[PDB]
Amino acid sequence: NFIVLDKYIKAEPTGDSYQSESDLERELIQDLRNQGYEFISVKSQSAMLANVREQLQNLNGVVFNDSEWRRFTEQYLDNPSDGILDKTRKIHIDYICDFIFDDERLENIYLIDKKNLMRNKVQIIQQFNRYDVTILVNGLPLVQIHLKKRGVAIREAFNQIHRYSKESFNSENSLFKYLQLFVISNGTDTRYFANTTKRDKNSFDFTMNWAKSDNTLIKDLKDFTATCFQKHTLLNVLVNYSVFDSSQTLLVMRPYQIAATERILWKIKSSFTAKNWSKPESGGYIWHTTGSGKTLTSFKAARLATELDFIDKVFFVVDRKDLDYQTMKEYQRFSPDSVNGSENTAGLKRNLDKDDNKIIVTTIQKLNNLMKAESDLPVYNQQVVFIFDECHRSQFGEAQKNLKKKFKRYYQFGFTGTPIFPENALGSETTASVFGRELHSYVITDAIRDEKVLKFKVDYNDVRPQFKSLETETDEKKLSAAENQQAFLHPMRIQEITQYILNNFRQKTHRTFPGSKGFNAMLAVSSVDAAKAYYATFKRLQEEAANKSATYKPLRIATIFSFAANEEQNAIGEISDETFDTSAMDSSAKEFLDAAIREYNSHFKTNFSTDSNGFQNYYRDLAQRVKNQDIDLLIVVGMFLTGFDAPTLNTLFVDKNLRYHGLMQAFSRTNRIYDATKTFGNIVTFRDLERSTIDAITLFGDKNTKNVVLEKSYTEYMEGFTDAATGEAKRGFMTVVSELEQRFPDPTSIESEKEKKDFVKLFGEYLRAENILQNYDEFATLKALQQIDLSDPVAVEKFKAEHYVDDEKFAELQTIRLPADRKIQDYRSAYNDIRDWQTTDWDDVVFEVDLLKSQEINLDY
Amino acid sequence: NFIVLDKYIKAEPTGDSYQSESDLERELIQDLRNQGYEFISVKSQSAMLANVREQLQNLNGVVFNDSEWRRFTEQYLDNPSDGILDKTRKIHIDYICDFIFDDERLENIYLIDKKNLMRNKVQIIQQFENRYDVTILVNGLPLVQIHLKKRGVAIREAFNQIHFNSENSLFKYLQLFVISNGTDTRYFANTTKRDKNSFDFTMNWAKSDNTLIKDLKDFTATCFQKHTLLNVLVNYSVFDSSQTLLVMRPYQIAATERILWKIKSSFTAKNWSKPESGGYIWHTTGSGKTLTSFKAARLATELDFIDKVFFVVDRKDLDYQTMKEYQRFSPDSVNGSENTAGLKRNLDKDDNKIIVTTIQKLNNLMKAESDLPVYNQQVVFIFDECHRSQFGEAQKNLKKKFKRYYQFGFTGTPIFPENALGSETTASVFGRELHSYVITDAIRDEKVLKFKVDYNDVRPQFKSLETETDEKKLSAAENQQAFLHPMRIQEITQYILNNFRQKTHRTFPGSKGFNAMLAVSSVDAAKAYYATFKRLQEEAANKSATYKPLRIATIFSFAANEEQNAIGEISDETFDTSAMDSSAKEFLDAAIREYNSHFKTNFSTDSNGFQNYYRDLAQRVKNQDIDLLIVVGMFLTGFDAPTLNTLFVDKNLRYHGLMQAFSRTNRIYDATKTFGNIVTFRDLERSTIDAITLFGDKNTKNVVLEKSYTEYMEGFTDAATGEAKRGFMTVVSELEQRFPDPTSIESEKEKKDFVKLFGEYLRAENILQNYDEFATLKALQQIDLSDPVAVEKFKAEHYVDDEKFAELQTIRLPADRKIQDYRSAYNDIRDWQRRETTDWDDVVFEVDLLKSQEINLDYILGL
Ligand SMILES: Nc1ncnc2c1ncn2[C@@H]1O[C@H](COP(=O)(O)OP(=O)(O)OP(=O)(O)O)[C@@H](O)[C@H]1O
Ligand SMILES: Nc1ncnc2c1ncn2[C@@H]1O[C@H](COP(=O)(O)OP(=O)(O)OP(=O)(O)O)[C@@H](O)[C@H]1O
Ligand SMILES: [Mg+2]
Ligand SMILES: [Mg+2]
Repeated sequence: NFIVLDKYIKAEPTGDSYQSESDLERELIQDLRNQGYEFISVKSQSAMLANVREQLQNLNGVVFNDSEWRRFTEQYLDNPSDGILDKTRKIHIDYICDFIFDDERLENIYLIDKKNLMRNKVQIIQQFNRYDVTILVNGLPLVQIHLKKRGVAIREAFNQIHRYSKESFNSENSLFKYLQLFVISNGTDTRYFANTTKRDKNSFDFTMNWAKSDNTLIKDLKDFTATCFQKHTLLNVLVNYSVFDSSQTLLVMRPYQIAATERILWKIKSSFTAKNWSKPESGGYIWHTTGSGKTLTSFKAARLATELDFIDKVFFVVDRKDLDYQTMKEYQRFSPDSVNGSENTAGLKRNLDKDDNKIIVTTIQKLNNLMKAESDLPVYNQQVVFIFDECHRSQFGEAQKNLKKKFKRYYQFGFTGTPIFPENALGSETTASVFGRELHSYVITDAIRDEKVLKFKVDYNDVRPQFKSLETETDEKKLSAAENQQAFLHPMRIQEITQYILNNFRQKTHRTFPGSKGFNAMLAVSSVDAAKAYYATFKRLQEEAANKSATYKPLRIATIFSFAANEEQNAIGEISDETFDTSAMDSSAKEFLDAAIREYNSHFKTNFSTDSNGFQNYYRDLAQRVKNQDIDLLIVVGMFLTGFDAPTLNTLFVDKNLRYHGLMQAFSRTNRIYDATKTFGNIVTFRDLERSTIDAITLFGDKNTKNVVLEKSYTEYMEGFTDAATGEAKRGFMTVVSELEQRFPDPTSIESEKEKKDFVKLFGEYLRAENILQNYDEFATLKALQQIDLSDPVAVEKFKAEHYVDDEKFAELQTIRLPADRKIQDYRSAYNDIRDWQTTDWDDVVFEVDLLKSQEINLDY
Repeated sequence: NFIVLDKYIKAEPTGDSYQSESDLERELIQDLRNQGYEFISVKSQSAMLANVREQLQNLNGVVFNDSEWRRFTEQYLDNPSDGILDKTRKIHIDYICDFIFDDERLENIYLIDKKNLMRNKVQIIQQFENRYDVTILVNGLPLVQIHLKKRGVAIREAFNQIHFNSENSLFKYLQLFVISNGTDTRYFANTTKRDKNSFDFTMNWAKSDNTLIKDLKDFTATCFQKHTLLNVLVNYSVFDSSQTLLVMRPYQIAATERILWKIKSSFTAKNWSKPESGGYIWHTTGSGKTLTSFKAARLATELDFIDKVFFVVDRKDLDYQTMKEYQRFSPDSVNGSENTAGLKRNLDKDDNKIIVTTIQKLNNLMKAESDLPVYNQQVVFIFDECHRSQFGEAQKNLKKKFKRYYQFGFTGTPIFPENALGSETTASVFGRELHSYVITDAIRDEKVLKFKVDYNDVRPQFKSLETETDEKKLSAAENQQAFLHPMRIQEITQYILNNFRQKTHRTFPGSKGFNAMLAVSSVDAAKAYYATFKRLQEEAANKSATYKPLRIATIFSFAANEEQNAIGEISDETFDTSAMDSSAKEFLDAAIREYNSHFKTNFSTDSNGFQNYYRDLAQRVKNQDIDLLIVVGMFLTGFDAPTLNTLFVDKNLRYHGLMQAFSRTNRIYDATKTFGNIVTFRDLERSTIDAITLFGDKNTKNVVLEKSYTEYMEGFTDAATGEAKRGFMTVVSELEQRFPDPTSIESEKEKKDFVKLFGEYLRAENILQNYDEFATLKALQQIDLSDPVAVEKFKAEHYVDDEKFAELQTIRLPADRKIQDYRSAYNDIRDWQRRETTDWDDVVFEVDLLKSQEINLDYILGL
């Protein structure tokens, strides 16, 4: 019974008023009642607890006495020391209470029946100005629906609730700590999101629309109720399509993630019933674009496949190059000490012999090595499921041959963001030929439309005339031959590239505002020699800057690299796999790496050795420190470029010849959504990759996909353009600056309620434009210009050579009239003065909360 | 192959200087080498770790690479964040490291082989970097450390010399300490628990007849035999739920191995289900029966041929610590209820042999069930003092239903023919006495304290009732006209309130002291007393804003009557509060609500509520949150509270019940707790002597009972040790004559002589604090230069006439300031002695008594 519908006929409105919260509330309660949700009147936690007692007793076939009920309540159901995370843990992991009754007998008390989902009781209650419907599961408040007036903007509604994170609890409301899901609606638009204490997942960007399997949205509250709020749909979303990970983050899956998972599950059942196993028609493949949640989804799909009573083993297979701190932490819980960068199979052989267990997490490298050496494994004759998460190739081809030869009853599935088509299978087997049919898809154009993945701002930094010919070279033989100190690794090119990165790092990563946290960056390079050259030049130029200024704030730079198997004899599209056996590297490489590791150790007070165990532990710690921004810039060759998840990484500096799938995978390191401060990922290249970018985008889309994936120009954001995909006109920053000065020249004078509303709407566009434009070198150069003031013999230029601007460009730039930095702060404080205060409609008005919050709070020193 | 020897031929000296630490060291290293201990030279932890690597590799048949060894070291062997407790936990519980090698293979790395003890490597080392110490290494781990002192040095002063430290972190693994001077050799556990760190907890090695092995050479030839030491470290050491390491005493080890041998014997000879299959242990009250029997039970589970081991306790003996311990082995099944659900469930648990239950629950189970698979299994029963009531019935069904069994009993007061009371004798039930450790032996060994027993004859109006011996009359006098008369209760309560602090050593400024219990005749008495305490304490708070009230609590339930007659056995109280009369239940709820308000607890009136109240109460009496606990028959037979020193008695205790109740005060603590005070308001002098004599002989009373006031004031000769003990007044006179004050103590010989004399002053005054006569004398040293209000207050409060008051004024005691002068001078000599002619060898300072009289900064800060 698919819960992400193939087809759905839109419901028709009742001729009754549908404008106020009460109107939305009445129809919500009515449709839910029509859909099997008993409406009950509760006006206290005492009445809520009495109802929980009835449901839990009913569900478990037990009757508590008052003493036993009070004891269950205080020790398991509503412990006063329990927070939201404890309740999430109780719903998703510890949902069974081993309860000892007064007669000393043991009873297993379930909060939810997860095997027979429809056995659970579902009820609805209403608020006891804050119009809310709550869905109760066995009396527990698991879903809360916020209803707002039709005119109110859903983003401001959501912002008003997250305004103050002072979510305090008491003995009269502590049952609400059990909430798993929130739904915010205004009638026309309806968005859902997880109840999580993790502020890094609490922005509007993580709110989701319900949808159909073709990924078309279900925005209308009435249609949302008729689909998402069906008992069978909601209970599956809460119990099976919600993840509570090792970091104690609750994640509710998006419709596309649910659509792919149930279609894989259905296909295993189908192929088993029809005895049609061990064929490409037994499994299938999923095309979910890079960064859309493939690693989240496939692992959950694997875990749900273990629940199929007829299945014996479920292999969840990842490429070791995609491993990072968070995924390694997660896999450690299921397959201890067996998912790492080594070639060892001992862990895999041990996990396979574990009884009362079906999940096997391993790498494609370890699975290949096992199938090579072993031929008498009992697993080969068992009913086995394979879930491959982006297992690229190199090792996958060999792995497929032994798999088809040794495994007798299997269903294999693959998840990929960049499939192998014939047009890029000139030295590989296609996704379709390996796996069979495309079970579900969620393409980059769908992800961008949904704001579930960010766009790319891609630019070649053409500011080195001496080296342009090398940097614009298209011949493969010439590019590989130019990997030396006379060509690409020339001290002056490396000094020029590094000096640009040091001067523009803070601009690119939004660290320019004083109290602003900002983002961090990565630098992907051509070779181990390039990695060496850059790390050295960064250290040199940074040591030089610390001498010339005691006010200098250095950046924490790190590097990691190993030996690439096919660096000489390969292609150009696939990023070369690096071994975890450091003893394969040349003496100077190993020497340089140890020197960098010792500097890392001294700074972070760590003791990572040079050996295999040492490097593996260094890889893990490095991944975590780049993700939490302990490291400002990570220098890499081919590592942390295909699976590394870092939502606060926004800039990728590139001095490498990236092509097709490798280009998409690498650029996508910056594509994670965060909040309004992260508008897109910056791609700054020192080799011309404009053609390679368009070729890569077009391969996993069409001729138009580049207009959606790539960000617009500086002139366009300064003067205005019309988005082709949305059909709407976006006002240019200069148009907004002009209107701000004409309509509101105010020294503090402001005006009426109509002017205040008009200003908030205007300055909101300003903040959104200024923040988007921070990512533009042209805008940075323009903003830097507003600083000088001199007369007769004194200090001049410097700006020209640092911004690579001639005397002609510098002449016209002075004519550009921008508002004074104090007037912007006057507008920023005038805007903040209208923060809340408590005619003219303030309904459709949205404040830039995330963009504002980049203020000057407790940075003091 | 017993490690507590039935016979041992004393070794002869080598005839070589045996006087200095070096002499003792050479012979120790030599005898240990002769006994299979390889002597190795180690001068650093690096050399110590290299040796650990060799031993652990050898033992486990594995070879670490340097990366794997550094990883094992940092993550399991020598974690920098690990303390002594972590290492104790690793030796006794987590001794197997599930190690993942660089090739991803799993290996179970053992620190010790516990199944094949003799496979372990034993080595000896001596102090690296003047200190004299021999360390015994087990698989390279320093588990035993021997402190060697020269022959003249007093072992108590040598113990007072050494025991947080810091590094050479491998030494955090030490389990046992041995302190010797050649002549005397004592061992003790390495524990971070200061309440178990006094000299009182150091032990001598011994033979199964409990005769001591004091000589270091004989100690080495017995305790330090590889097979003996390794068993002591691995099998005869307890690391409990409170993370306290306890090394068993020889008698506890002797009883346990004799029970274990007997199970093997009877099994091999197919001679099960007979009294000749098991046996019984006579270990006096408070000697460690609950520690020993439970360990004996757990070691019996290691017998591959045994299927189930029942460790059976009386619910009456349960307290916070034992309940906490049993919860780990038999969750939610060892409590005061009648329920068998927990027991049935623990019995059905696979990969488990230990069953902890109560005699009440086991009886109820055997009554209702007859088709249990356990009845046909090879089963061991260890009964820890199951106060024979439900036991008789339990024995009937046991012999009937269990087909292959070995039953053992542990008791401090056995059932002899002279005290059968309807119940069959210990010998007829269990068979032969496998081991014994009598009160005489415990007192001699200072493993149990003596009793100071006295009838407070200060109520002439009520004496005839209080001295009545007729059973019918005593039971009839349980009313408001006789025993529960408001005046008698006011008089008894007023005495307790006025003398509580004196009895419990809370008088000196800054002293923690002890707490007390009041055992009463009936629920009506409990009510009367709790009410009078509240009344008299509310009256005192009004009459003074300087009044410091006492935390008083009470607990009681319903018993029965003359069920199986007796006044000797303490009547069992049910945990079913619904059986109580309305007024009792009413009063108890009122007291529980007052308790709840004070301690911020929420114990309800129901069964679950009362059970939780019992548990919390036990912990608060043990940690002294409660100053006085008022009881009828609860916490009188098994409650362990080493800081409880006084038992006020307004109850007719006889024989086993008298011994069991008085023993609540018998736990050893330190030098400040010389004996347990028994203050009775009913004459129990004959009952006391009758009870002592029943579990000893006609002379046992001279050992168990403390001497009189006059004797401690003027001197007496200890019959048991043949030694003359100087009286407090003789010492006071010698102090004034031989040391007028801070001049004379100028020479090295005068200092030594003053330390020996003042030591005795501190010891005698602390013994004498427990005497009403001495308290009255000390109280007189303020009173007046005319104030008839105070003179009359003194006389009435100390129940002193005009004649006694006349002579008491002639007693010339030293000035309070002069005592303080002697006390600071004494500390200055101790301070100067640690900083280092006359010989200071045999000199012992009163460290524990000095520390209680220090008046530290964590007290003077009072505003
Ligand atoms: N359902 C969801 N709810 C909330 N956050 C989500 C959801 N799906 C994905 N995310 C978050 O989005 C980020 C990207 O997800 P993930 O790493 O699984 O992507 P991916 O498609 O496998 O990426 P790549 O192609 O780089 O390997 C993660 O931080 C993840 O936790
Ligand atoms: N080997 C030992 N080392 C240290 N302390 C010990 C040892 N044996 C007993 N003790 C301590 O002595 C005290 C009395 O022990 P325990 O309660 O087991 O005595 P018992 O014989 O069962 O007494 P009772 O007759 O009152 O039931 C406890 O605090 C216990 O921890
Ligand atoms: Mg991924
Ligand atoms: Mg006991």
